[PDB]
Amino acid sequence: FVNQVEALYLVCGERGFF
Amino acid sequence: PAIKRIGNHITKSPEDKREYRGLELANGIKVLLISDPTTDKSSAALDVHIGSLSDPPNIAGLSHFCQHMLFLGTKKYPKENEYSQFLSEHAGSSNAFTSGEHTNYYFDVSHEHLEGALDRFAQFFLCPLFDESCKDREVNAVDSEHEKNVMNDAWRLFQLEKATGNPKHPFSKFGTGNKYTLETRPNQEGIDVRQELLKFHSAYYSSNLMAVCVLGRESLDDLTNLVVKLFSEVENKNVPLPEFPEHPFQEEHLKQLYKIVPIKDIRNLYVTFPIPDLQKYYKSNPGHYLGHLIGHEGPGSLLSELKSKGWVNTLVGGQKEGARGFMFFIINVDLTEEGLLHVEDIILHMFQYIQKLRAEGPQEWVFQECKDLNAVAFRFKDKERPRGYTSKIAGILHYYPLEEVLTAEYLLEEFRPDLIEMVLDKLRPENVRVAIVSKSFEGKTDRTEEWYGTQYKQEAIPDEVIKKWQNADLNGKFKLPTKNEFIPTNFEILPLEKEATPYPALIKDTAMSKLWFKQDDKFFLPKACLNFEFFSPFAYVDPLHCNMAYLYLELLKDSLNEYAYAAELAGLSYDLQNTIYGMYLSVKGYNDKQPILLKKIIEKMATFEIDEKRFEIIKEAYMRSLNNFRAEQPHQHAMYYLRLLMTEVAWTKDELKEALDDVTLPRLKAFIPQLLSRLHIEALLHGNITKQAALGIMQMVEDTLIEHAHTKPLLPSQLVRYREVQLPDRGWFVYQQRNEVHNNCGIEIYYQTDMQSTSENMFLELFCQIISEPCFNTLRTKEQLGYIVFSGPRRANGIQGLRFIIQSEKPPHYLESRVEAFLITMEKSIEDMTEEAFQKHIQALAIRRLDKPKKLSAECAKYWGEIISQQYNFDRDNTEVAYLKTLTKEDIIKFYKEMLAVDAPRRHKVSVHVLAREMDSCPVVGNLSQAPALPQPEVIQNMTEFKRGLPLFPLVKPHINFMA
Repeated sequence: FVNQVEALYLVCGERGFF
Repeated sequence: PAIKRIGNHITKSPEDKREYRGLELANGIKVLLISDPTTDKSSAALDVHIGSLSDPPNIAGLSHFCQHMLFLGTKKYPKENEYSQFLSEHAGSSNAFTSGEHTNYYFDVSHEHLEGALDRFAQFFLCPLFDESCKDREVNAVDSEHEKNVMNDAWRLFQLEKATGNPKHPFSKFGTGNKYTLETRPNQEGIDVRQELLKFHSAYYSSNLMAVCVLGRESLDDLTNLVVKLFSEVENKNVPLPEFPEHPFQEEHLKQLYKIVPIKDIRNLYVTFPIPDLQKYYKSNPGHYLGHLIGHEGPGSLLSELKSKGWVNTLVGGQKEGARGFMFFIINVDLTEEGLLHVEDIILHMFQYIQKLRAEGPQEWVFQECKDLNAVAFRFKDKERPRGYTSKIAGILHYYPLEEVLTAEYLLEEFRPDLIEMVLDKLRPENVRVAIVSKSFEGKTDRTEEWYGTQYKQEAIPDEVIKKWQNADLNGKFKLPTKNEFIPTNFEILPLEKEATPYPALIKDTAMSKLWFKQDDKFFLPKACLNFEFFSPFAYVDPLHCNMAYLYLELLKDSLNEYAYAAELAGLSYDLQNTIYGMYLSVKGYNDKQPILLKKIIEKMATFEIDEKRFEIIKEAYMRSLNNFRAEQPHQHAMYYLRLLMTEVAWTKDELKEALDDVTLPRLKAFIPQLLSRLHIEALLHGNITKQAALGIMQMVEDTLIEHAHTKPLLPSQLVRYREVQLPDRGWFVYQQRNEVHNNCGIEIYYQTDMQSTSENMFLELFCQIISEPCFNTLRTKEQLGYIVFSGPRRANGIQGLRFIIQSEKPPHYLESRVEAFLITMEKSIEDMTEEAFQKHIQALAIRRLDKPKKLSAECAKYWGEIISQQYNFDRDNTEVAYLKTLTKEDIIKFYKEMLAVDAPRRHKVSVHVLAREMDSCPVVGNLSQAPALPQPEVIQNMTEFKRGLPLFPLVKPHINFMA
C-alpha cells in the first residue's frame, strides 16, 4: 500500500487492550 | 486593526454545513475560524512551527520538555493543574505532540465554555511559568516516556536511521530527551534548564511561526473577536523559519547496507532513497503518484510477485516526510524465512518494477483516476470530530493559503509528468540505502546506537551488486494496474421511508439470523455500514480451533487482497476477524458497490480453497506474533493477565502456540466446513439503504452460505456467552508475573463493583468523572510514578468496576499503596466539595455521554455496541443521563463506602503485578499523603484453579426490543 516520523505526546489517553 | 487580512471564501465541500473564515492577525498568526451551531463540544488548537529539530545541540529534548511544561501553569493561572482541572469540570480533554518541525497543542470542551478554556490556553503562549518545582518533577515524566520506547522496535529503527546519516545534520538529534539529557548532563555542564526552557520559548514561540484554529457554536464575527482578543497580544519576534536544504544523507551515506537486531522476532527489509522536498509540488504530488504505483497491491504489482515467490507478505511504498528541504522515498516489506535469504533478488525485483515505470512513462489516466476519486472523497467526506479537526488544520495552515486549507491535501490538480520523471530519476541503485532487521544477526553486529542501544552492523553494498541492480531489465510479471472497477457512480440518497425509525429496528428474527436495521436519518451521505456477527462454538472451543479460526480468516483475506485493494482505493472497505464467539464481518464505505464485495466475501469463505504455501507462511508469522507478545509493555501485560483471570473461558498466548504446531493443512480444510455447517447471524445494516434492500442483503448472505456451505440454523441453547468471575466480598487477590523485555514495572488494580445497570453504571461513571483529573495530577504530576497513569471504568461480560493502570520504575506494591493513598485523598476531597463543584461534574458527564456522533460509523458503533453486548439499550444515553442528574453527593459517598473504601464490606479487589526485567522477586504487599494499611492478599498461582474456586456472575438481561 501507499505510505500515508514518530512524534511524542504529552499523555496517553486511552489504555487499551492491545 | 489587530487584523492584517481576512481571507476570501474558504473552499469547502458542498456537503459541509459548518462555516469558515480565514484570517491573518497583525502579529502574523494564521487563523481558521469554524462555526458549527450544532457542535456539542468546541475546540481550539495552536501549532508552533518549531520542533525537536531546533533543540540546542547540548540539550536534547528541550523542545519536547517545553511542550510538557506549558501545561503546568501561567502567570494568569498559577495552579499547575488549573488548565486540566478546568477542562475536566467542563467535559473537556487536552493533549499535545512534538515533532521535528512542529509543536501542536489542542483541546475540546463543552461548547458553553470555549472562551474560558481558550483564555487559559492562550496564556501558554503569553506567560508560561516554567515553575522550578514543576520542572524537577515533570522531567521524570519525560524520562519515563522515553523509557517505554527504549525497547520499542519502531523507535529504535527511527533513531537508528538518524544515527546513520550526517552527524552534523540536526536530523541526527535525539528529540525525546530523558533525565540524563534534561537534568543530569546539564547540571554537570553548569546549565540552568529552567532558563533554557524560557530562552527557548522566548526565542521560538513567536506569533509569526504560529497558526491557530478555533471551532465553536458562536458566529464567525464573535469567534473573530474572541481570537483577536486572546491572541493578538502574542509577541512577534519575526523568527526565520528553520530550513534544511542539505539532505541528511550525502554520498558517503548511500549504497550502504545495515544489518539490525530487533527486540521482537521480526523480519523486515527497508529500502530508502534520498529525495528533494516535494512539498511545493503538492498540486500534483509526484511522490504520491509513484507511491500509488509502487505500493499498489493489485494484479501485476510488485507486491503480488514478491508474495507469489513466497518472499514477502506486506509492502509499503511512497514518499516519507523529512523536513523543510528534504524527504525520503521508501519501499519496505516484511520477510518470510525464504525472503530473508533472497534480499538481493527482492531488491532486484524492486528495480525491475521501477524500470517498468520508466519504460511505460507517466500514466495520466492513473493520475486522473485518483483525482476524480479524491474529488468524490472530499465531497462526501465524513464530518470530523472537533478536537482532531482543529489540531490538523492548525498544522496545515503553515503550508497552504487560507482559502486552500480544507482542500489542499485532498484534491489533485494538474498532471506533471516532468516532476514524476524527476523523482523517478532519484530511485536508482547508486542512491539506495538498505536495512535488514532480523534476529539472525544477533552476535554478528559490531556497533551500538547510543540512545537506544540498538545492535547493528554497517557495510557498503558491493559494486557488483549495485551494478546488477542498475541493469535491472523488464520482468514480464510486472504490469500497470488495470482500471479500477470499484469506483462508485451511484450517489443518490434514497428518500427516508415512511416507517423509518430513529433507532435500529429488528426487521428479521429467525433462527438463522437476527437483522437489525436503520436507514440513515442524519448524515445523508451515499454510505452504509453492514455489520455481521457469525456465531459458532467451533471458533473458540479450544486453542487448536481458535488458531484455525484465525488462520482461516487470515488466509481468506490474503487471497482476496488483490481483489479488495481496488475496492479499498474506491472507498469500499471491509474487516473480517475471528472472535471468541465466531466471526466478525464489517463492510463500510459507499453503498453503491457494497453488495458486490459482500457477495464475493461470503462466496469465498464458503468455497475457500487453501494454498499450502500461503498456509505455511502465515502460520509461521502467526507463531512469531504470539511469541512477540513477550516484548509488549508492562501495562499491556497487566491488562492481558486481568482479562485471563476475570473471564470464564480464555485461551492464553502460550496455549495457542502450543496447539499451533498441530494445525495441519488437512485439519484446517476439515475445520472450515465444520465451522460453517451451523451458524446464527446477527446483523446491523445502517446507512443509505432501505428496509427491503436490507432484507435483500441478509437473504443473499444466507442463501450463499446455504448453497455453498449447507449452513443450517444453530440451536438457541448453543448461543452461549461468557460470564465474569464473581469476587468475594472483602476479597483481595494478587497475580504476579515478570516482563522479560522492559526494565519497568506495570500494574493494574481492579475494584469489581457489580452487574451493569442504570444505577450501577452512573454511580461508577460519575465517581470516575470526579476522580479522573485528580488521579492524573496526583499519581503523575505530583508523585511522578510514571508517564502512564490511568484510571476509569472497566466493563466486561455485563459486569463492571473501577480500574487503575500504572507503568513505573517503582515496584508494584509501592504503586499499590500510592493508589490506595489517593483513594483516601479523593474521599476527603469529595466530602468537602461544594454542591456547585459536584453538580459541575454531573453536567460534565452529562455532556460527555450526550455528545452526538458526527459520522455514520460513530453512530453505528454505538448501536453495534448494544447489539454485541446483547443489552440492546438504544436509548441508553438519554435514560442514564436523566438518572445521573438525580444523583447526590451523598449517594456517591455511600457507593464509595460500600464498594471501594479500603474497609468497604463489598470490596472486590484483584491486582496484577508485572515486575521489571531486572527484578528477580518482589513482595505483593508493603510529603506524600498517608497510605492505609492493607490486608494480606491471596496470591494466585494458577489461573485455572483461581477461576474454578469462584462463582460466576450471571449474564445481563436484554432490554426487550419488540419488532417483526
